[PDB]
Amino acid sequence: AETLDPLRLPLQGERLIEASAGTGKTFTIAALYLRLLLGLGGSAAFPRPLTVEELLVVTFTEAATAELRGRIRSNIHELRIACLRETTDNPLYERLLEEIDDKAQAAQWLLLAERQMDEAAVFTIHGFCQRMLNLNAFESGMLFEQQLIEDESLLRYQACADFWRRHCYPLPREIAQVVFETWKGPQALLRDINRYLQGEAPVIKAPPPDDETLASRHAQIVARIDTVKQQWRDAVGELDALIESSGIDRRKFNRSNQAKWIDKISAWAEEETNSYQLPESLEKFTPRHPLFEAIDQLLAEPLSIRDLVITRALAEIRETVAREKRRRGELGFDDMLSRLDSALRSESGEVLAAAIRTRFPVAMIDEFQDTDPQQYRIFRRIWHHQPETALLLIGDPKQAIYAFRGADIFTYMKARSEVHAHYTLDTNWRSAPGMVNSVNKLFSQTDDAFMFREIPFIPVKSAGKNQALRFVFKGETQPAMKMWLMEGESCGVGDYQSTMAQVCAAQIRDWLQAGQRGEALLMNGDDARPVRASDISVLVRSRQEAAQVRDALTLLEIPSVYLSNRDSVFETLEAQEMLWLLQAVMTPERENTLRSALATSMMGLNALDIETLNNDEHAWDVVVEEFDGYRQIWRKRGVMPMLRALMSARNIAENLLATAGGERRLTDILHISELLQEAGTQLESEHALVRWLSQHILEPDSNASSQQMRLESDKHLVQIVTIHKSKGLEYPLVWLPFITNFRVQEQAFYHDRHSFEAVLDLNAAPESVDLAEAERLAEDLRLLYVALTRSVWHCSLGVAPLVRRRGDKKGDTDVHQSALGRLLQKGEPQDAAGLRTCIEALCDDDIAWQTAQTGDNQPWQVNDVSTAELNAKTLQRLPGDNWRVTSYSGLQPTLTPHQFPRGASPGTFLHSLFEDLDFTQPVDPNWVREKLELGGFESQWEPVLTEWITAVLQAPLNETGVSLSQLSARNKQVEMEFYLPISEPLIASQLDTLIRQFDPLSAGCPPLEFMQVRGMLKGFIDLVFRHEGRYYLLAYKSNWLGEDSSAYTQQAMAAAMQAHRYDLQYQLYTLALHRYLRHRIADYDYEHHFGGVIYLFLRGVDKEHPQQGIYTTRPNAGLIALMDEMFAG
Amino acid sequence: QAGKAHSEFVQPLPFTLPETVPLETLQRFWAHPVRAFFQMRLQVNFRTEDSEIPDTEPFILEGLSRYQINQQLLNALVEQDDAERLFRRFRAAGDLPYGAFGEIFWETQCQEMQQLADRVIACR
DNA sequence: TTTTTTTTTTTTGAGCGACTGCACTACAACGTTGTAGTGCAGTCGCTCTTTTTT
Repeated sequence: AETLDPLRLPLQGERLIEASAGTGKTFTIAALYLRLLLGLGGSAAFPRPLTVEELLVVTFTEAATAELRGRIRSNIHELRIACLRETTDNPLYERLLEEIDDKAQAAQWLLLAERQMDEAAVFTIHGFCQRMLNLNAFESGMLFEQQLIEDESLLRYQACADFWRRHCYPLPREIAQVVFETWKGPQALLRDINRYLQGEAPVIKAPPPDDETLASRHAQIVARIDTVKQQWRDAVGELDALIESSGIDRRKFNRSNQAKWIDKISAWAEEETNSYQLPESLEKFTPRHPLFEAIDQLLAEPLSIRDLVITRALAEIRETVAREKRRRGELGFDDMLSRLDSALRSESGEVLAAAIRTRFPVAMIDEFQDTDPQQYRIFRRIWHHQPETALLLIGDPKQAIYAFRGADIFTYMKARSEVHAHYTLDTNWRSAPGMVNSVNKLFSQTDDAFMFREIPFIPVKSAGKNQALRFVFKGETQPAMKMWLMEGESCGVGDYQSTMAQVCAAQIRDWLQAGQRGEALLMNGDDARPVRASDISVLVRSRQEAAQVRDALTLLEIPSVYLSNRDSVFETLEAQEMLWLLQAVMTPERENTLRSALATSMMGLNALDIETLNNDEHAWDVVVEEFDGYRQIWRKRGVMPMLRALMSARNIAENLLATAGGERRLTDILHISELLQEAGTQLESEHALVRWLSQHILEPDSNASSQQMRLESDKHLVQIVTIHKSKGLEYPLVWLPFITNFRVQEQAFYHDRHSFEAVLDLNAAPESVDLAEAERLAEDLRLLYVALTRSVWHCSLGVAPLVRRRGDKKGDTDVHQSALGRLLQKGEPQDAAGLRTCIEALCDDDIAWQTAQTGDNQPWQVNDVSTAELNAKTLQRLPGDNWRVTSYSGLQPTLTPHQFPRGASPGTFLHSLFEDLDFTQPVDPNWVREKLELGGFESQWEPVLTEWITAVLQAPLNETGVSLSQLSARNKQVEMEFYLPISEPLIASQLDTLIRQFDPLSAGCPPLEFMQVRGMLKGFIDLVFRHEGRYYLLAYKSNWLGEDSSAYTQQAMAAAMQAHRYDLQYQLYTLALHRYLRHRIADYDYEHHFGGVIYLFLRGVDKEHPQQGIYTTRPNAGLIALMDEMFAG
Repeated sequence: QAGKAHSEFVQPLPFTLPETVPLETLQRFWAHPVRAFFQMRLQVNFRTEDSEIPDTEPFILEGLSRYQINQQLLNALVEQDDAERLFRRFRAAGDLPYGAFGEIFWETQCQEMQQLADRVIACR
């Protein structure tokens, strides 16, 4: 391999960058991005400079893509400034400025890149796949709009239940007994095949034929058992073998156990005494008859129906899931990869790949260790050997720890075998040189420490600026790696975990006790920093050992946080307390729910307070009254106002903040309140939110929004973090108590060493188990390298002779089966003394060891400080006056029009019919039928309605007898919208008296009450029309429910005007029309031009009665001027 | 930070022992003393919501339904009754799995309850 | 077509693998008795990761 320079990398063909742990990968990516933008390199440069929308950057994590986009934007801005200034403060920027000859064109290109930075092509894998599926949908065959689903487990369990229904129900008893012996239900089958249903479907070694069912396999195994039973029945009654010292003389009793065994073939499990009838076991303890060899051939392979059922499940459930998602039209995360791989698998899609070569003629793929084989197949389909396109796979094979998620190191080995060039980053900028030398010493003890030929380890180099980092103690300079060897011959699992957790807690309390006095320090050169509780971090692998560390650390009065805590907030007691509080708010009448909600820890009352609340009826009455007020706030204003009034009146937030350990409870209460407010806006009913909260309490499913947050940030806590959640982070002091604990893989799912394909062996072959255990050990070694390379100043290890075998003292320990002992014991099985000598053999200035001491002196010292005085500002006045733009409504035989349905919708339908219809032309019946079809009314009403409409049109509405047919199109104006200003506060007492002074209809009608309205008033006049040089107004009222006879005279219409208070509306209409005719027509007089206001009741117009239906009113011509003076100012 | 903390819930309450204390009260006390202090002295019973309807038929038997089936099978075998009639009664209600798996479950539960009844009715 | 009320919980790990006790015969030392290997049965540790994609 060679070293990598970002200004000398040839960007042609395929290149493989191996960025080690702690190296500047994001800086090298930004340097290569600037190199691709400016087109630098000379002979090794790109043939043409590319824009921002042509550089494709692919990174898995979304936060990594956002950080890289922000860093590239900052680098573009800094390089633009340095090119405009011809100077910089960075040496790489200095060499970048020295490589270019021109400055103005480069500055213009960097300015265009800064302006086009929003349209940068830096996406994720699934985002790029979705964008390529939506862009070229024709060659791929993708829908334009699809619905992504987050959780796929429900449809998978439904398809597994359907498979168990259609396969396990019609089986007979002799097959269903074996099926029940294999799995209890479909849940066990789904738990077995859940690692194979997701992702790429594996290839099954030696699959069953397609015509073999369960009954044929059962009959075959029954015949195979019956042949051995027949051969035992034929060769019974003889004994010719020699009696050995190991062979006891009770074997004839075992033959008696085989005499009663052959009764029926309804069972499936043979006797263990056939193991006594093996020629290979009897010879080791002379067998000549082939009955013993037939018994050994029967016990050579296990008689199991499991593989055929697993194959049928893997053939049926994935197909049913894909068919259901194609029927519903939904899509998944891996479905985009599968669709793009099937599109590139086709013949036309290759041309689509050329379109991708037209789209982005470059690719920089970050985090290539987390690469599915579909992704590498796509990237080989697009960017294998085409000219002018470059592929840059920037990754690290020593960090591939996501094999549980779907990643695979054999894909990386195939990629390394396919490509030709390799580049590596030499410098490490994170840790001290002592830790770097310890890592380069531990992993280079033997050859091929990762046990694979294609994964070589190279010694990395430390930084020159960080060579003075020292974690100093009270005594002297503490070394980098301190392997705490637990003393003893053989120990269990729980006892070893407890002892190493106690040793780690003792070391933590010693570092915190000496750190607060200025003894234990972190020294950079001459600068020093005391070690707080946030510096020490414990790196665990599982949740049980994390809880063990937290329990062993909280005993010594040391608070610790768990960063990998993904538990839901709805699974705590605070969600149940909030549910009880909401049930007491919704139903405050029943005292049982209110008493159960008041006694919770959220309220915080003593038993004496509850007793006095049960005894005093008046205090419970006050509580019921305030809970009814809370229910009123909850019904009017929502969830968060009710919760804030409850937390402010009861003052429970101050009591929870005063109580030690109640801040996490308060943050959980606030998050539950935020989630209840987020879920309450999407629900109309009030009990539906309570049912949703009870369901989410009963559903422990983990969403990204419904997870527990960090309780506090100001107070420093010991951060426990798993190894997978510690990838890419940084910690000063790292403790690894359970780095020697290992787990043996039992299932046989491996990868071939030649074809690099996933091979699932359903039969229990030892070669597949060994090939899976080798990959498990390689994964454990990669986890060890990830956990080791996160410390900066000091790392501590917990070593112990751990024995996974059930024997306590067998003379050998299983540390060679782990990842640490394979480097300590050089891959050889040894003892505890051998492990101690292998630890003491590699003793340097950076690597030391000490024995585990069990002992505690004192927990800690608080050393609290006082808080300064603080106050809150108070608003002096009201925030705003009553300014609102309101309207008039804000200030307030068998077929006949009398039998018309009275409502708002028929009123608006008749209003739209009178608006849309022309008054000059006669009414056509087919137009009325089409309008009734558009409205949705009955068709039988149409021939009576049109003659009623013409009866309305034939009736004149004027003091001279002017009909509606005499009005031309230019004279009429329908639905005049007006805005009327008012700058004074509208007093109802000063307005109603001014109305009653002139209007004769205000004799009764006690005055309405409304607030002071200052601002604008909206209005919609129905019709304004001129005739013989005089303007007139017309409005439509059509409710008229209480009248069916001819009683709608002028007295009833005046009573309706006084009841519905249409006098104010007509007066505002006259004022608006007066202002409109004053603004529009020059030389305007109110008495000369205005004629009156006509109200037209539609259901009151009769042919024989011209006066019924119409209502003509003229103002006194003195109220309008005073109202204009009042509205003006 | 000027608020009072949460005081302890435990407080000495006045209580006079009555004349006639029934045996049921002592049994409910010694079944759970903290629960009898909560739901009888201060009448505070934390009422949890009932469980939702499951989405599928019961393929396995575990929990309260298995305990009720075992209790009824033990009360049936203590009188030497017909186990097949109770099997048909529990199968007609749908509480058992369909087909052969319900028969296997009923057979193993009948074996366990017969092993218990051979000790129960030996000294009854 | 009218209408009546009611307060009680219960349950849940088992197969894998070792330790030790008791019996039973095989074989050599002194027909009978002590030493050794094996098998059956009751009792006890243990144990079931990691996470993020619009």
